[PDB]
Amino acid sequence: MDIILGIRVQDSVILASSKAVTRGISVLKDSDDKTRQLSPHTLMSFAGEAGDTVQFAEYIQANIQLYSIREDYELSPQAVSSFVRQELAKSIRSRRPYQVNVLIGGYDKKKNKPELYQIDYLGTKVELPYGAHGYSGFYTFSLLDHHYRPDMTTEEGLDLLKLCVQELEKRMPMDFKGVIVKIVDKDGIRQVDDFQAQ
Amino acid sequence: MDIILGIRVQDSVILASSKAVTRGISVLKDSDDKTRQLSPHTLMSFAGEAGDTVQFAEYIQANIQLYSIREDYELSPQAVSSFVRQELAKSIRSRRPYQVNVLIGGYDKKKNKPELYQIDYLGTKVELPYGAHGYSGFYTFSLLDHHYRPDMTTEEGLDLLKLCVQELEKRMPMDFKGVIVKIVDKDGIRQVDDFQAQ
Amino acid sequence: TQQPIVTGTSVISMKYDNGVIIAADNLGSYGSLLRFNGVERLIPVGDNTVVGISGDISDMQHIERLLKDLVTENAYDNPLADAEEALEPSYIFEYLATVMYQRRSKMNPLWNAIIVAGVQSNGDQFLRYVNLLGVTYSSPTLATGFGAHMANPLLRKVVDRESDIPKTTVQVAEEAIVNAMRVLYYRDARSSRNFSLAIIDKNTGLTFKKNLQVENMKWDFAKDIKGYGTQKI
Amino acid sequence: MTDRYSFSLTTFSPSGKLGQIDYALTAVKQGVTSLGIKATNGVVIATEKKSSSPLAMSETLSKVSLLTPDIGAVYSGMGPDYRVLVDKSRKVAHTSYKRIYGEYPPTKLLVSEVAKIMQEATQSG
Amino acid sequence: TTIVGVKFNNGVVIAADTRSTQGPIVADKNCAKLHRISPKIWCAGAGTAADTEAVTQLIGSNIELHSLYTSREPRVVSALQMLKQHLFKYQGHIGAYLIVAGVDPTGSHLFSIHAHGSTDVGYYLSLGSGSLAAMAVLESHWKQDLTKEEAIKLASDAIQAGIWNDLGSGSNVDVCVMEIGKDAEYLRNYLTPNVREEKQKSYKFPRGTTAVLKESIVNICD
Amino acid sequence: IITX
Amino acid sequence: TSIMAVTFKDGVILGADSRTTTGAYIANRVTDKLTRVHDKIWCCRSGSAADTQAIADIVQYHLELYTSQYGTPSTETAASVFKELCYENKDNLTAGIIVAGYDDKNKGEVYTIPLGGSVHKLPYAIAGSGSTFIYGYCDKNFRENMSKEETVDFIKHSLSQAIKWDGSSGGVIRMVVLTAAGVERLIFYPDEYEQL
Amino acid sequence: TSIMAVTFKDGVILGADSRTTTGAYIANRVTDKLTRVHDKIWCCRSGSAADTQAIADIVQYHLELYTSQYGTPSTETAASVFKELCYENKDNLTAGIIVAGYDDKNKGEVYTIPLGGSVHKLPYAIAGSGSTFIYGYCDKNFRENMSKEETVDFIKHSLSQAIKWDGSSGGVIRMVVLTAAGVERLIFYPDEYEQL
Amino acid sequence: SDPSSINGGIVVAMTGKDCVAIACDLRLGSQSLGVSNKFEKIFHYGHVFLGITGLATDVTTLNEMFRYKTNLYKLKEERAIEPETFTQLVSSSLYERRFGPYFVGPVVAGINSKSGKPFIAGFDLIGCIDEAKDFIVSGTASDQLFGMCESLYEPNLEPEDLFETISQALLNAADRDALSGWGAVVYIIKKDEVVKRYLKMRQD
Amino acid sequence: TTTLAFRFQGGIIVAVDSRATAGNWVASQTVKKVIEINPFLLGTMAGGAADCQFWETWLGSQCRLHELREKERISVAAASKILSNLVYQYKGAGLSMGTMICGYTRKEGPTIYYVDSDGTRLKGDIFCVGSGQTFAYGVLDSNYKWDLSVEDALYLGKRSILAAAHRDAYSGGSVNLYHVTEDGWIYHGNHDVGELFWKVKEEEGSFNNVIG
Amino acid sequence: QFNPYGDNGGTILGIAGEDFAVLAGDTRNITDYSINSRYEPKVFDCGDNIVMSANGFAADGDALVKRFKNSVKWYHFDHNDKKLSINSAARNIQHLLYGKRFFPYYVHTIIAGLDEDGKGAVYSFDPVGSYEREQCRAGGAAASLIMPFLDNQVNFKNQYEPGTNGKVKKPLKYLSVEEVIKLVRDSFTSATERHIQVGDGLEILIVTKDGVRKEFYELKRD
Ligand SMILES: [Mg+2]
Ligand SMILES: [Mg+2]
Ligand SMILES: [Mg+2]
Ligand SMILES: [Mg+2]
Repeated sequence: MDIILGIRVQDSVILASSKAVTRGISVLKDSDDKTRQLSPHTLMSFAGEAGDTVQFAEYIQANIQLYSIREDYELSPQAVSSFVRQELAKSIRSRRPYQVNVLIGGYDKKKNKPELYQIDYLGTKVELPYGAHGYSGFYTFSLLDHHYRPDMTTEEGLDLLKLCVQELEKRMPMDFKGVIVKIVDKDGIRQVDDFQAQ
Repeated sequence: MDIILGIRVQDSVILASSKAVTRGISVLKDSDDKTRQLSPHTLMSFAGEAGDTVQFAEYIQANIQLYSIREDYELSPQAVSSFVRQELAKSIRSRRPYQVNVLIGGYDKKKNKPELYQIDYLGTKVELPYGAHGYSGFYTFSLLDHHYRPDMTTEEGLDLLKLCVQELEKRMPMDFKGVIVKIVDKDGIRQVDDFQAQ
Repeated sequence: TQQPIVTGTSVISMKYDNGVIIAADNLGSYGSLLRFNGVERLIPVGDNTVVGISGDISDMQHIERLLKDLVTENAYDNPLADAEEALEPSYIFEYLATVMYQRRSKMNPLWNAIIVAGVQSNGDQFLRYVNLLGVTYSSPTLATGFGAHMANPLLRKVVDRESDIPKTTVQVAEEAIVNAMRVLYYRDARSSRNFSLAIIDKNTGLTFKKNLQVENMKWDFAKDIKGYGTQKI
Repeated sequence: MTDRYSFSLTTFSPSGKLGQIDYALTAVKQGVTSLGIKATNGVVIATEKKSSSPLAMSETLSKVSLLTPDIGAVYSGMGPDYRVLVDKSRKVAHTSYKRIYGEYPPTKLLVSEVAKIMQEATQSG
Repeated sequence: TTIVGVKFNNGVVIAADTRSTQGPIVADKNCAKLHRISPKIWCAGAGTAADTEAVTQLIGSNIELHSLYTSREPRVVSALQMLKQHLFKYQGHIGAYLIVAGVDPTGSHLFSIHAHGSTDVGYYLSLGSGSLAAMAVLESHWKQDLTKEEAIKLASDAIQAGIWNDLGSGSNVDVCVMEIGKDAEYLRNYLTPNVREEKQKSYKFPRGTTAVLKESIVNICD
Repeated sequence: IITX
Repeated sequence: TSIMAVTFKDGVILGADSRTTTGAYIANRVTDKLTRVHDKIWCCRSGSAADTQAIADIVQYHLELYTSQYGTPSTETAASVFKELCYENKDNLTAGIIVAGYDDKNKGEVYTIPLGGSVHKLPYAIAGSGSTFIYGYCDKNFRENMSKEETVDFIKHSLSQAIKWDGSSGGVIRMVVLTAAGVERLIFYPDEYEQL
Repeated sequence: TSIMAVTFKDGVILGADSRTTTGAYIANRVTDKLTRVHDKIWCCRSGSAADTQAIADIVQYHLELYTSQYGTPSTETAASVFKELCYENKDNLTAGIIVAGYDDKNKGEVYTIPLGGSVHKLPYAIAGSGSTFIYGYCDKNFRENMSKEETVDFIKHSLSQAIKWDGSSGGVIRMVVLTAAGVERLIFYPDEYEQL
Repeated sequence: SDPSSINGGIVVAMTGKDCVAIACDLRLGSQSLGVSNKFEKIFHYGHVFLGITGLATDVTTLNEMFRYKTNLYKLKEERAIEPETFTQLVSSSLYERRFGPYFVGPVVAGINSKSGKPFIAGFDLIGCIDEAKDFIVSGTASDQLFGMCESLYEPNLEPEDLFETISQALLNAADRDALSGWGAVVYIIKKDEVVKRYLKMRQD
Repeated sequence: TTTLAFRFQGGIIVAVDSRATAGNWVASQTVKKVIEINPFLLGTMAGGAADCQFWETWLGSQCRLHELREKERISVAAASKILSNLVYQYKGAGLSMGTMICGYTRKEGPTIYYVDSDGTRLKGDIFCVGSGQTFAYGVLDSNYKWDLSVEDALYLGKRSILAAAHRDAYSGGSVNLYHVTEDGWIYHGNHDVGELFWKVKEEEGSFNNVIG
Repeated sequence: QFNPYGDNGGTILGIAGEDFAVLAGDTRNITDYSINSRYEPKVFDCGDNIVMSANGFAADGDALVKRFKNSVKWYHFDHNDKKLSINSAARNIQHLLYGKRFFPYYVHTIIAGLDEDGKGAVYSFDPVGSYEREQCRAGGAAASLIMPFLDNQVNFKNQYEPGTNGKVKKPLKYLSVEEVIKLVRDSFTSATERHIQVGDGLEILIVTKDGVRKEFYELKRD
């Protein structure tokens, strides 16, 4: 599958996501962004079936954007996620479930704390220091289980992600073409343009 | 699948074969040599089912070595291949066919010309300027159909292989971990130790 | 790799203070066609054993043959064939057990369920079962097919454990056996009214009764039933 | 064909009165008396049996009705409207309560449910 | 599960065992298989636990409402017709197998309903995994004109047959006697022959055996 | 069949 | 299940066994598979118990309403209702039914509605699992305008054979006689029919 | 396929229809399903034509060699041969066979080997698709020690019924009479058996 | 594919002397992969507790559903819902989806504020109600729990004792189940107060 | 299951967990997954319990016979190819085993071979095998370095199993450590995860996704 | 199609003490929902102070037990009356079992006895041979129920010493035969409460240097 990792440090949430889109025998693109900004302090990464993926993400985007306007306010990360979970949990029992898994990383301006939530296509949500979807978790959780510390700086988290990325490149069968990293903190969301070589 | 390419230049045959062995979710090794020297001027590359691969290779090796000694002579490449084909064609109708594909690149010291034969697990044999097994051919044959010239030098062939590898690293989904190249010419068989960076 | 064709239903049995009784009807069914009405399925081996068999008849018939041969061949160079070295129920059973498990293990079973009832040289009652899979077990009561479901509960109300055997009489026992048989005729669509019963007593020896019938039947009450609920007449 | 009467039949008059409601209340005024007194260990509800003929059998008419085994109702007004209010009242005691909690509704809630039925007849089309 | 019904001279009684299973595991060692449809109409159910209770509550409810609407005591043929028609609508998906009996203004009644909605009437019936052990007994000892006393025994024994000879049954026996004049009597745990023997040891662990990490109080009110 |  | 209906000079008689099974277990050995849909229009039921009860229950209803509105329904009409249900719902029903009734102008009548929902009017008819066995006997021993006594016998013998061979039949033999004289309920025990 | 064999005072008679079908096509409408395995030991064949021919052919051989070595074989022996073949090869065969022959000491005899290869000796037996329809008639019209003329009739009627109801039977009725007086071949045409 | 075996987890509740206790494990995983070491499965609406094992998405969904249903109830009735009643709500709420159930195994525990008697119950995924006097077990380790309970249990234990018992029951049953464990929580329930204790347990 | 063996300066490390499962049922937590063939040869097991125990105990025999026959101790290459060729003969019958043959010989030096029931036999320096292999690799690969001290190696191999024991439901029980040197294998204990996890958390300060 | 296998229920448990070991098993034998026998032993004395039980498909269990006793018979013959130590019996069984790896003996077997040093020993096998020596083990239907209990009550898992902040495990003492039998009885009554295949009777075989002793207790028959 595609890679989706997220790691919540002390003052931010870093989401790293693979840049490859493959179909059948060929890699169609090597620069895909498997992310949508739900609100200025909430980013959601996604992975799953072909179309469902973006379709689901863009739909959740629209809805959160609409709320933001109607209320001229920004839902807490916890709020967006629950909303997301419910859209999925209702989908699993529909005619054609959205087969998407998402990681939601947001910076809660009220509590002034970063948050990361993992929710699968079934609407299974949970809040975590770091998480992943697909097979990636199968190497990274143990890696992070070992090297992670709650008081890490954003820089420290980036380096930790690096490790995660190196291990995945070493042992995973698919060439996912690297990842795109993004940090969600008090000042919003920014893309680390320097991760292909830091 | 794993990568098996072979290209016959003017005075040699260059076989390129991927360095990875993956099983399930992990790449177990990144330095495999999917090749066996049948005789001092004959090299065979192989790919297919997990065990059948080396087992068939080593068996063919043993048989060719034995003949070499019983007659203190080296069978022509063409001979070695016809032999291999028949072993395959007999296997295809056994209880458990060897599911192995091979490329045989040998220097025919009598005709003083390099040769390359492509044989599939069904005992389908053909002689070619360049060949491949698996999905690689799907990219390389057209690339070669365009960039290949009968009068190329060993060095030119290597560069051509380089192009092939690049195209494959760009568009194939699996990280095959690079290739090991070997040249079969009048003076024998040697492995290009400098291909990971030439 | 087979599928029974002509079949025979339950075989019921129980052991009492000085012997054992066993019974089975005389029907050879062909699916839902009650085809053959004169099939003895209780097989007397010698003077101290009766083996009742249910399942595919052709295989039963084969086991009949195996049993006669077992007898023939025990007489051979056996001066004591009609005495001390006569076929005991346990010998017959272990043989049959052995064959069943060997045929199952070869994937070509003898499609039957068998109960071997008899009494040993020293007077002990013997009652044990073996079937197409080689599963064997013993109890004061034993039955195959529907009899396991219906007969066992009845036969057990008389002999619930070992200690009850010495307190049970032939009369009690045979009574039970015939009732169970009646029950089965009522609820088993594949039963027949005609049956065979056999007792093997440590004193009277082997008594084998042929041509018994289910009697004392309560069917009179059927007249006061009309409809399936709301119907009045 | 079809109930094309899709608009309210009870509207607001320029004085803020809901005509049809005040009127129904008049119909209520014209009906026989019924009362209820509550004690510390019980409640009683009573009414008169206005036998509409000595040829009619008084017993074949329950002005007092059981809604649940712990709740009763009596009225004053147009009897038929009551009868059907009882039906619905007994049914809703089940559908919105016994069939969900396995116990009968408490009075206020059952009341609340009857009440709702009536309000709707004050607004529905 | 093992359930029976036996009609007697002036009524009908029903009984059932008290074992419920989730496969080969005993879920409930004493569930109640007898259901009150109306004061004098009871049903014994076997099959899917929740279905028997659901279909029983539902029809009991609609029965209560029919009584109130008609100012008459409920009749068994009504419960019978409603159950049947509900079950039939569901083509067997509501795995309810029931023996519905009771007394009403028209007499004493005994019927059986299968999950596909077919009904039967008889003087004695049984259903359940234990249906055969019970019927065996019934077919052995029933006779016409049984006393309340005899029927109770007959029914009780049958359930015992099931308890003993059927793994799909067990624990205790419950009876409900519905006699024509008197109030229906529900004898829950009429018989209790499977009492677990006193344990050999006591595993009251000395306090402190368990390792606790953090301890806190919960807020229960608003 | 135990596994590992 | 073993059922048949035979018309005769005075009317028609419906006969059937009384066995209901779940495979080879006998669910009920004293069933009544002879069901009334109208005072003098009865049907013999074979197939699914549920399906046939369900169908019969509905035909009774339709006929009751028919009565109230337009008077006494002909047998033919009883059949049409059955046919309608059986045909229009063929994919979900396993019911083979025989309809027979008595009328003053038409005397006795028998209609058979097999699995496809087709309807056939015949001098007599037989159906149910045990029927295959008596095609021969019945075709040999049946004559028209028989007498009550004769007809009762033919049915009694035919069904006795059917019960003999078919394991899905058994119990007692119930009959229903329909003539101007009314409606009579007959029953015959095993100890009598068995040794015929 | 409709076949039967009936023993009587003078011996036994074998009878059968003459229809072979591939599905619903009548491959041969004048087949002979009555086959000789010995001078006075015949069999009635039903099921796979290949299999039964195969089996008969082998039994004839076994009996021929039996004769040469140990003299005339009893019908019971002809039956055990068939049995042996049918039982031991139960998985690859579809043959229901009725064996019948005449002997001086044993008069007439009839053995039936159904699909499982079990063997059954009876006063008479019936087999084949069309058999199901005459179980009743036959059980009702068969008496022991009948006479040739009587037995010919019983067989003639029973088969005619079978031919009537079963589409898998028809053609002509062939019989084989086995008495001390020899072996006689009887044939009955449609224009005679049909309206019986 | 078996919804009931994807995430893993167990719950068990017992009744003591004027108390009840209900505990659970903290694991949430996807087959072999342990994902969350912090997934509680015991919830409470006022003084009524409900533990739910099964498909995590459904666990979450039903909690949310029961909060909603309990909240409204309180507004209409003007008193907190009781265990006996909540149980019926759960049952009916489950049977409502008879032919497309929530893959869960709820457990209710609490003490009636009116009568004070301890109460606990369990339900199958479609509503069958199992009201027991001793204990209720649920989850991937149901068998194991049934094993621990049936033996370790004895009537009328005091709060402090019941704790040990319920704890050892859960703890040891979890250790024989791959999909459960990773931490545990126990609730000791009394009229007046309720205590929540976390347990040290094998983290494998 | 979860097993690893890796090569380095001071030799080879072989660490395995000790859980046996029957589906989700934890069948045991006291299974030895390392079979000591001869004083210089270890075979690790993963897959069907019986398949591994059986064919590896057998391997042990064939190794001994070779000793008797040639007077020389069997090489790891040869020892491994026996198992491998054996397994390949049964290919397609359902044998399930993934194993590593680690050992030291004067001729080959420290050596590790991975051999699985598919017939793949490979030589390498680091292999983690089993349902928890990824978990082990994660930890192993990130801290592995050739110049590791024997003590640190032990700990690392140990830790990696710990890792997998935590995350992989199918691994657990306790870690068994082995050090293979110029002078043979040296057992370095059986460590119960039940206690090892907690000690490691406190001392190292990791596993913060847990509180205690 | 013919299914060569079946399940006859039952449950067995083995516990090794310091100078003894026991192998207990229930006495019921079933098939689907019917009880085949309330008394059909499955724990046997195989000579040489070795008790064994192979629980699962009785036919297979029987065949296995037969082949092993016989292996013991021939061990005496071929190796001049030498006594088969338990460790050796174990390995022998591994081979008996693994010989049928491609058409297994569908059974879970256990044998108990004293080792070469006289200390108690229990060994258990996977249907195709995996085996190990253990302190205790249960097998069969109610295995999942009983096993956790033993881990706790026999091996003292999860039990720590009071007032040590859960940092000191309970002293791993060794139970006496008396205590072991108490545990065996409880484990069995419990198992009978919840498993429909377990019940009727419990037969324990105690093994000491003084030979093999048999104890029998009744169990619930529902
Ligand atoms: Mg019959
Ligand atoms: Mg469970
Ligand atoms: Mg666990
Ligand atoms: Mg029972």
